Amino acid sequence: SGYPIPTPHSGQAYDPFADFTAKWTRANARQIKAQSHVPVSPDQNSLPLNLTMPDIPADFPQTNPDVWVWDTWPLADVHGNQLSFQGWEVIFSLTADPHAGYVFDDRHVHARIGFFYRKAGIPANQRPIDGGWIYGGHLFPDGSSVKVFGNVPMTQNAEWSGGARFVNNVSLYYTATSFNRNAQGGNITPPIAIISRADGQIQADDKHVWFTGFDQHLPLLAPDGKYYQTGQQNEFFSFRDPYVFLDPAHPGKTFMVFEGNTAVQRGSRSCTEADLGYSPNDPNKEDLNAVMDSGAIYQMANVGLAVATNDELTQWKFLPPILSGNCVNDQTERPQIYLKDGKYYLFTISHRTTYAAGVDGPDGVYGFVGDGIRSDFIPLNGLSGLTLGNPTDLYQPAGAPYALNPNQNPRTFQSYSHYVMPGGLVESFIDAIGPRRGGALAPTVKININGTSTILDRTYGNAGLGGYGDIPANLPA
Ligand SMILES: [Mg+2]
Ligand SMILES: [Mg+2]
Repeated sequence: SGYPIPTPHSGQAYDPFADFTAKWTRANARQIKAQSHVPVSPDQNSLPLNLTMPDIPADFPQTNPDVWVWDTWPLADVHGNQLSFQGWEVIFSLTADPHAGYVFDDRHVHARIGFFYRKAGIPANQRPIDGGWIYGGHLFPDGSSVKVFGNVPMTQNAEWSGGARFVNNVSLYYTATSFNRNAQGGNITPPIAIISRADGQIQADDKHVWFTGFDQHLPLLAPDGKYYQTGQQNEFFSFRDPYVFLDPAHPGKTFMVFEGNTAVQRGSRSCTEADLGYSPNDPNKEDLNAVMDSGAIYQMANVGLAVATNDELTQWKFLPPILSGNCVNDQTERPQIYLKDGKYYLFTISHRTTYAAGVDGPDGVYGFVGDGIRSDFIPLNGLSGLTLGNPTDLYQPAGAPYALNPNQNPRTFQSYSHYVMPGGLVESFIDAIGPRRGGALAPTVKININGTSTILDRTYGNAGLGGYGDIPANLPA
């Protein structure tokens, strides 16, 4: 075997205030490829079937014909219960315009937060194929989001993901972004990313849902340069996707996970033996200098933690990160803390194309398990971290969603932004399927979480495929 021993992990809980960061190591990450098989043409899937998202039909419906929809989150509480209001289900999505001239892959800097609603508890025979979502439109008033950036030079602004907390009964945590780009789309000045809070009121009658408020935006967090990488340290830094939750182990407190980057100057040779995570005599180890020479120093993802410094939840303090992937992958996005069986699962999304040199894995969801919000997190499924990937041959090149390589599974980029719901249901959006780009919700799927491993449930729905955009409420608010 050419694949190394994975770095062991205890699941041990630390104090949330402790400077301890669990490492998603190269030796961990390399288990994905190790666990895989060389696909058997006509087979274009290397992944264990248990870790594969089933194939989404190319005839998928739009969520709305007039809107591009991608990152989505439900109406929820700090317990991650999904909430209906007066018999209505409510979701929030990043939205953009398909006919405004810009292509799907440049949608990001034009993103606005919209909402959709529909009646809860409708059976499949009465739900339309597109999930029956009614477009509510833009959640925030024009210009409310961009106020945070005062007078700075900018060539666009956008609203990026977070979460909705019913508590003005509704708090929308999200990422305000500002960009200053030239002709070629190079940064004149480093992008600005600020985790913000806007409060408003959901209202409904028998015929619709609507909101008021969200007029006054509260800036909460931007990178410090000590735990989380600033624009000045790295023009291509990431800082976004707040998930706000209560840890029952820590009442009187409210916490937040979010995507960050390790705070170093871009190009620093700052990876250690810890990030590689080999045993000394493992024949399949790697040399640190060899790894840093490959350019893996440009891949320095982390998941951060913050805690409310008041009851108002209007003031937040940074804690040390709870997970790094230094020299493994530059993106750990939309992190969430999922409570099951008295355990803590950290789920986070990542891209095949953001892996460091010498490491490889699919687009989809990665999971880690521990005894606390800050653990020596155990990477799920063979100490790999992969929970659920798009069907992918890791023995062939990635391609891109705008340029599909026909040596590669045409559904390698079929879904992204996997969000884990109560009972292990997973919602996501469709990126590329063959020539077609989605901007629409994927079929909901279901994973059975079983201690250190997970299984895609193929008895769920249509051989694992539930309804398009099936994001259901558990609880009335
Ligand atoms: Mg308008
Ligand atoms: Mg690669």
